[PDB]
Amino acid sequence: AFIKVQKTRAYFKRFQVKFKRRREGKTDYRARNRLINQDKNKYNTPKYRFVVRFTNKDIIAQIVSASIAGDMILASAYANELPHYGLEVGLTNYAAAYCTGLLLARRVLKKLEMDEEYEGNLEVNGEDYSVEPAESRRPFRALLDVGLLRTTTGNRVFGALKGALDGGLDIPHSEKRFAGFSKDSKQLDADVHRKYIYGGHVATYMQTLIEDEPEKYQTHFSQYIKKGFEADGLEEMYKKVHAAIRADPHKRYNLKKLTYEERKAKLIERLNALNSAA
Amino acid sequence: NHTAHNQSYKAHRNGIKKPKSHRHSSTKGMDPKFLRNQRYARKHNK
Amino acid sequence: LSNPMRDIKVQKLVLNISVGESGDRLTRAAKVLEQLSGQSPVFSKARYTVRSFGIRRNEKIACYVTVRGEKAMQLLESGLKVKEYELLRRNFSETGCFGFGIQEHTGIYGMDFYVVLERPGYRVARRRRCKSRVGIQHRVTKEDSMKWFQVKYEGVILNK
Amino acid sequence: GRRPARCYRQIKNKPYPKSRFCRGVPDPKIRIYDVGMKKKGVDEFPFCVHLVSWEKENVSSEALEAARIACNKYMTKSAGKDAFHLRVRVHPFHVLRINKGMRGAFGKPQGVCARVAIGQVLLSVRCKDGNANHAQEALRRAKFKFPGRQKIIVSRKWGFTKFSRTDYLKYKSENRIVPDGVNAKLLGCHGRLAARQPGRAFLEAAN
Amino acid sequence: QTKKILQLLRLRQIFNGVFLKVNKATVNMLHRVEPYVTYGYPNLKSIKE
Amino acid sequence: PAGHGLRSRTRDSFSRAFRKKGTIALSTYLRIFKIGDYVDIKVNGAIHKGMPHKFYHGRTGRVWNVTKRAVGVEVNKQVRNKILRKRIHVRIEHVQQSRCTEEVRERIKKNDQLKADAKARGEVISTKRQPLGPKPGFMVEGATLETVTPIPYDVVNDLKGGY
RNA sequence: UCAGGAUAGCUGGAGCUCGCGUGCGAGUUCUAUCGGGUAAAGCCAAUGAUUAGAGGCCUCGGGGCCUCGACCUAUUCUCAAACUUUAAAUAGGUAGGACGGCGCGGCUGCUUUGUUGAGCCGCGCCACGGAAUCAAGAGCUCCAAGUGGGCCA
RNA sequence: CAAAGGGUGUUGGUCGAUUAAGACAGCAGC
RNA sequence: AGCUCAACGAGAACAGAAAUCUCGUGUGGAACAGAAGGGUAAAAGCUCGUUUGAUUCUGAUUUCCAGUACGAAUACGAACC
RNA sequence: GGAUGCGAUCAUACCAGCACUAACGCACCGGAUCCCAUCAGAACUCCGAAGUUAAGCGUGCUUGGGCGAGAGUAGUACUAGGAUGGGUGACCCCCUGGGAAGUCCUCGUGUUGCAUCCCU
Ligand SMILES: [K+]
Ligand SMILES: [K+]
Ligand SMILES: [K+]
Ligand SMILES: [K+]
Ligand SMILES: [K+]
Ligand SMILES: [K+]
Ligand SMILES: [K+]
Ligand SMILES: [K+]
Ligand SMILES: [Mg+2]
Ligand SMILES: [Mg+2]
Ligand SMILES: [Mg+2]
Ligand SMILES: [Mg+2]
Ligand SMILES: [Mg+2]
Ligand SMILES: [Mg+2]
Ligand SMILES: [Mg+2]
Ligand SMILES: [Mg+2]
Ligand SMILES: [Mg+2]
Ligand SMILES: [Mg+2]
Ligand SMILES: [Mg+2]
Ligand SMILES: [Mg+2]
Ligand SMILES: [Mg+2]
Ligand SMILES: [Mg+2]
Ligand SMILES: [Mg+2]
Ligand SMILES: [Mg+2]
Ligand SMILES: [Mg+2]
Ligand SMILES: [Mg+2]
Repeated sequence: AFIKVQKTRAYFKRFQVKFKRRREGKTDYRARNRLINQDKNKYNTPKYRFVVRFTNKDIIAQIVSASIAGDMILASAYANELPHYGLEVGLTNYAAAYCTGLLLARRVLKKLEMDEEYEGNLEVNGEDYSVEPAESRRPFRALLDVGLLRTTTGNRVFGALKGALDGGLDIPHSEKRFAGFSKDSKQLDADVHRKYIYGGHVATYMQTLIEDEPEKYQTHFSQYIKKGFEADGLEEMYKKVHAAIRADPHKRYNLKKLTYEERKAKLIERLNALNSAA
Repeated sequence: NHTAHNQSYKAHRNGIKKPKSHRHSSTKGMDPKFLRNQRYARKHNK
Repeated sequence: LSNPMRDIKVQKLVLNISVGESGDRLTRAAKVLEQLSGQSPVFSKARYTVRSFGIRRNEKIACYVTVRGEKAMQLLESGLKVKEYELLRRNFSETGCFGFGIQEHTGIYGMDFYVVLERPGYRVARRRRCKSRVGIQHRVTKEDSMKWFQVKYEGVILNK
Repeated sequence: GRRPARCYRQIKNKPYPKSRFCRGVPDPKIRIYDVGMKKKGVDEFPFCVHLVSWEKENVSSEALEAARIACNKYMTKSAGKDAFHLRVRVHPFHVLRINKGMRGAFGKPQGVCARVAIGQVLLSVRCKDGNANHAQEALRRAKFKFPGRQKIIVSRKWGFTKFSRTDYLKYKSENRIVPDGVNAKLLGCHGRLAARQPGRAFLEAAN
Repeated sequence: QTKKILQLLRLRQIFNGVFLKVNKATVNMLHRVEPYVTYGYPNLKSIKE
Repeated sequence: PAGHGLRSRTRDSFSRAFRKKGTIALSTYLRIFKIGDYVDIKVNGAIHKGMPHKFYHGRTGRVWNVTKRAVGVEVNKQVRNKILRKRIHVRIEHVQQSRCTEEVRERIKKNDQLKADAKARGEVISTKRQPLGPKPGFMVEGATLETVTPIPYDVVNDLKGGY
């Protein structure tokens, strides 16, 4: 039978729209509120967020502070600009996330004129690292803002966290989510964690396909092959990229709103046509 | 049982009395962490 | 309209066996799905106690399993083959879905076959971030599902 | 039995309608508010006359039914069973209490009444121009059934519609009137254009 | 309220009189003691006498 | 206590505004509060912690302390023949920065420069504001005069839209 | 505990500290700004109550293809101390300088990536009194009486 | 203290009808 | 941490008004121990993980109010989680 | 002129239908060795770059609903103060002041911060 209209006038009159970022599915305001809310007895003390976002083909890293007018960007780093340093492929894997985090850490310290005091971790062995405080200056402190992704063990976001930590930034964290951590043993395996930092897992998969499915290897890694990158050569590439990062870190096509006169004129034409009908 | 009749008249005989306001107010009830540091700051003031 | 991204495909196949009571029968019924589908089924519990049906609340009375991929196609043709590749015109829902039921298939249990058809791009309504709605023109309609069944299995639709 | 109406004539308490707080309320004496040919079209009865209240008082449901019956009978005889439409414009929603010493004197519900204001219409009758005299006379008899002072006012509107008789003909001649039984709908220049009919689409509002 | 306003106008006794400058502040005060006073625009003769 | 709970008679005062429920905008948490600032107390019904008693709702006070999540506020309260300086702590969700003194700071600077400019020229002046005074005389150009007269009475018009 | 008492308020006495119009006080207004859910209003907005027809009449029941009622759409009469989108008048809070402002220095164990903040301190400079009206003045303390049946508009 | 409701008591007012082409009353044969 | 409820619409052997399963709409019309009111939707609701801040030490403030106590609540400080 | 990341304001930003988009993007999308994840690689997670702008995102349109603003409703309803005012009463006029809200009507359909990139 006829069904009562669910979305009547009354439904829209009492409807309250959520925040634009919420209904666009991009901001978790419960998390955002607890990230930016500063103690009132600290007054105008910025609370910086280490924002890491992953797209289908790029990694975005930013140091952000909140303000009434909006968020202010202190420093930013994109994985798409890593080719300037040497990394040409796999710009969204665990190793690329580590490079992006490292680049941001060196850039922000460069802007703050404190990169000389904090050189970060010099022996990347996969162990948990935290830059020790200097003599006359504490390390820059930031908070990780993971966004709407799932914080699973081995997630790329924690790969970028390790890069930022190795770059000399103080970021509160624990080792329970770095790649190589074991749920049962409750310990961090440095060898496995170091393997992911240099793309060892990517190299292992490349070798597995070659021995078993050479046809699949050609397609699954076409860009790697197109640029002469081998599985055994990935570790040396990333180590070179890390050293490079530390060395130096209008025509309109959319329609325009019709004016009142134009809209009225078209309305008259439709009105007359309807009247002339029948 | 109850009534407020005449009570406003009684209050205004000598009121309404506002409390005496001094330049310096008591620090009791303020953040002890802030107060303790302020005491040290005055101690070494020169 | 002929874009490759508009091709219809079977999103998943769901086999539901509502035995209507716990005990040995439910355990045996679950084993049928596990061997027929190759994966562990789920045990559904009654939402409300009903004395007429003899089911108590929070009691396992049914079991179902979801199958995707080639095995869904392999296990779907078998069901249609038993059905003689004929379905009633009312078996197709307005949201581009259809289903049927077999009563022959431990013992003998009647199964419930339901098929969900979706075009590529339905992830927009399933992903956690930037969750949205599939465009109306891109959704699979009742007519589209019928044509897919009439070309995928050259079946017949009986209005009756 | 029931107290004389003078006991609850004056509006002294806040509205006390039937609800989950006031239970055991007897039903109103009046249950029918429309009498006569209530299915007649809007274009059948142009004339309209009202019995307007001129006091702020309570009107019992018993009096409302008595006025309706008295008005209905005379109009039926004088004009006919299918020559008028009588509508009672007042509904009794206020509950009256009765305390059957003064300890715990909050009374039980006795009956219902209507809280009428000054200038509020009590009864309305629409018919043809030829039966205007009968309609006014029928309302005169109903006046004796009410406690206060009322007044007979001949409406300048077309029947029970909200349009003046001059405006109703003006709009109807322009084809802007869509009959809706006893009501009349005025067509504007809003809404989906396809919803309108060839001869019922306009560029400007009816002014 | 009236008692306070009349005190501010220095009208503490019946038939006492005073001058008052015209401005929104004073006019609004005077509006609140209207039934207790009568006033107007004095001419030069009245002010002299 | 003694016949009334803490939130008695707060059905309307503590309820959220129509179509303004749910998430609290984060500009509330970005406000900076200093000692001596004036704030208006407006209870937010969603935040149940650090909320002031219903009396302080709709009152303006002066900030006398700042904590991690709350500000100490001084509010005048009349008890019989005395005014009491009530000191309460309130979470910042229930306080709005008041604009009662917004004109003071800007007014002082204007007064200071006006006196400074007048001092150099040896002309004593006054920077005090004054209420609206009487208007001066002026001429109004003649125009067409519309005559207004009382309207004859009509009973049919004694109702919104007429009878 | 209910014909009582104590307690606070109202009252007297005793003063004391100052002040003389430059008052920092006011049962008043002005200016700026903040809170409200009563009156009215609303149902053609949620919740609840409630009258009538009109169209569609797909689908459900009712009876005899017909047919009444359920249903759907657009309208319509009349309502609410314990309903409400909206929303007064009156009344309520705060502010209108010398306890102001600026400049240069200093202190800290608190705070910051950071002499970054926060508060405080020292010195120098500026500050025609920073709306109206009134101000038989303002503040502070001590001891204590009576009263704690009210009534009228 | 006084009500609903009434008066061809009397005084004002409002709307309509009739009338020197002859109304109204009476008289006369419409 | 993930999830979204009541209700309705359209579909599926036994299966129907009402068992389970699928899609769609769904501002909360559900739920949140109890009275009512208020409040809450990537939650304060539902399902899981880990747990004992239902801990130790004072003082301050609010409500009651004589600006006494008790009960209850709130904001900090110093510890341990 | 726009997109993207983070945002501010939280409908002029929402809902419905229809139409449209250069480049870089953002997406859909391929795969399931490894981390992770479930009945289910759908989701989540990891790796990838063959295909497509079909959807999403973006923009425009609708005598669309809603929302926002104005006009009007109306000096109406109500209301502070005043009268040895009217009236049997109910209630109401006048005096000194303040002053709303549906329907109807017209118009509008976001604005904007930081950073990166395309148009170049
Ligand atoms: K009468
Ligand atoms: K009570
Ligand atoms: K209203
Ligand atoms: K209603
Ligand atoms: K006593
Ligand atoms: K008379
Ligand atoms: K949660
Ligand atoms: K659903
Ligand atoms: Mg979270
Ligand atoms: Mg009473
Ligand atoms: Mg007690
Ligand atoms: Mg009390
Ligand atoms: Mg005695
Ligand atoms: Mg005493
Ligand atoms: Mg106000
Ligand atoms: Mg109230
Ligand atoms: Mg109310
Ligand atoms: Mg009312
Ligand atoms: Mg006695
Ligand atoms: Mg007594
Ligand atoms: Mg009489
Ligand atoms: Mg409750
Ligand atoms: Mg507690
Ligand atoms: Mg996949
Ligand atoms: Mg497209
Ligand atoms: Mg519109």
